Amino acid sequence: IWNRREENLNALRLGLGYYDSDSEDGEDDVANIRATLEAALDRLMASAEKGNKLEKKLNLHLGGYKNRAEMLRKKLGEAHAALEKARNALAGFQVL
Amino acid sequence: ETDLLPIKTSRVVRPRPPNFTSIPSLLKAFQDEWDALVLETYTTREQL
Amino acid sequence: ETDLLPIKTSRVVRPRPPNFTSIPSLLKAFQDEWDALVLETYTTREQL
Amino acid sequence: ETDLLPIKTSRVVRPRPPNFTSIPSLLKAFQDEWDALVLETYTTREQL
Amino acid sequence: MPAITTVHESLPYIDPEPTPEQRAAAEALIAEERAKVPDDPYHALLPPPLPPLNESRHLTPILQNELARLASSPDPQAAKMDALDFSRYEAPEMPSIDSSQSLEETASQLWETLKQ
Repeated sequence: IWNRREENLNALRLGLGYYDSDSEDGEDDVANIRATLEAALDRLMASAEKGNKLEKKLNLHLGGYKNRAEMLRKKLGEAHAALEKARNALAGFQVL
Repeated sequence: ETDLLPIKTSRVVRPRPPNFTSIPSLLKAFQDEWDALVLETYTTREQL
Repeated sequence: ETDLLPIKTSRVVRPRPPNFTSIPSLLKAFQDEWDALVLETYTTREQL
Repeated sequence: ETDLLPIKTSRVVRPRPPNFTSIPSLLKAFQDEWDALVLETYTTREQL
Repeated sequence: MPAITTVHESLPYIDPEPTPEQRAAAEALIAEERAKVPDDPYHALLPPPLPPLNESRHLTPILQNELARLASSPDPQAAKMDALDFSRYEAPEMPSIDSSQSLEETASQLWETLKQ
């Protein structure tokens, strides 16, 4: 019965609590969908503002750690390149 | 360790579609699948 | 009668066909592509 | 099967960046990493 | 590893360093020798050639297509792949439903906006 309800009615329509079985009018369903969309937009805006504030705080906390990690990675890459060059030079020096 | 037993069988070959022969098309397909899964999870939460 | 155990099926989730659009299949394909690219890059690096 | 010894130790956990905390950001980072890997492979082949 | 077995009578820690004029004369002599003796592409000192995209077993067809696309770009270092749909993750604005719009079309647009 639940599968038939979710197949006949849409999954998004069944998720919305304003989609009643006796509400066959498109205008009432459109108004309910518009109200739900406005509420979802307000909730998403509030969540986006909170996430932006949290991300700004986290970036201000961890920017130094990120910069230190980037500098260490660059130094490690330069050291690996120098190690490869030194290994080649050592092999050539042994042959010579 | 005891009640769960593995099954030793041949691997089922998934037919790769011809659209999934490039990095951008496969990335778009994966993004669409992830968006569909996220929408399905949100709809399941709202329905619950 | 004793060593053979039957397999039961649960219909809690919808039946997903084993296509190329599955999230786990896409992850496995991406991992295989990364492994092949890594092997090619390792061979090229050894030659270089 | 015989000469390969697995290593039993803990798993290294990468530090999650504050910017890499969203699915679209993760997808963009994955696309950038794949493009960088392809460019590195092409440059390695040309250098070889 | 090196494979050169040629022996040259040089002791640079004991012998004097060649002059820039002497180095130029030696370079001219080597150039004259290379002009006299043509280069051999099938020399044993040269390494084996790199296999092509089709010859490589590790190179996938998707990888070959991506490599061809990168090579076709005039700046392969600056070549970038196409970005995903970032507008789908953007903030969904309120849809403007006109009075001439159908009820079913407006309902479908509202449902799509609600899903986004």
